[PDB]
Formats: sequence, C-alpha cells, structure tokens
Amino acid sequence: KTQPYDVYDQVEFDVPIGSRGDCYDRYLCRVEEMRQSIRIISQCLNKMPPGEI
Amino acid sequence: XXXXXXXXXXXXXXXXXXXXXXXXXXGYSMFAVGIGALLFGYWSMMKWNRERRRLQIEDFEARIALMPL
Repeated sequence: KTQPYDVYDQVEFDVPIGSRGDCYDRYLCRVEEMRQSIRIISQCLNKMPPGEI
Repeated sequence: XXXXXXXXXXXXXXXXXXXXXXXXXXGYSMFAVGIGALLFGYWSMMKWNRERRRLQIEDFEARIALMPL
C-alpha cells in the first residue's frame, strides 16, 4: 500500500493484521492472506491491456 | 491483426468467502441426546441384570439339590 512497484494501489489489496504475537495468530493471517489473494488475481484477469512484452 | 492473451473474469471466483458454519450440533440439543443415551443405557442394562438374577439363584440351587455329589 505504501510503496508501489508495478501498477499498484489500482489493484485492491487486503492486509491481515492480528492482535497477539503468538504462533497461532501469525498463522491465521497467512491463511487470511490466501483467501484475500484471489481478489488480486481476478483483477489481473479483468485488467489486461494488449501491447508490448 | 494482432492476437494476444484475452481477459476473462466472469464470476470473479468470489473474493474471500466463509465456508465454515455450524452444522448438525447446536449446543443444548446435543446434551438431550448425549445424557439421553446414558439414561436409556442404564435402564436397558439393569433389566438384564435382574434377568441374570433369575439364572443366578437357579444356578446355586443345583448345588443345594445335589447331596449325592
């Protein structure tokens, strides 16, 4: 969200942040990353301008 | 004509959907079947032990009846 690399902020991102610094909540956010990652891949399929490689 | 990779989304695969939900068991209803099986369990078992008593006294009666033994 802070530093764009190649066409960012235009794609909708969801970042999971917990509360406790234990191993379980540090695992839950990784699965929550995985469920909120297809949103980016679907938006990548939605926006594809044909041109140079 | 230029042919490149085409874009397709259609249904968008549904971005983050919950699949985990409460099924079968509710809470209080499981205790009615749980403790209910226990009360049915003892009542069925103890009636057989009363039927065992019919055999028990009759088994020991054979020893009393047999004196030539």
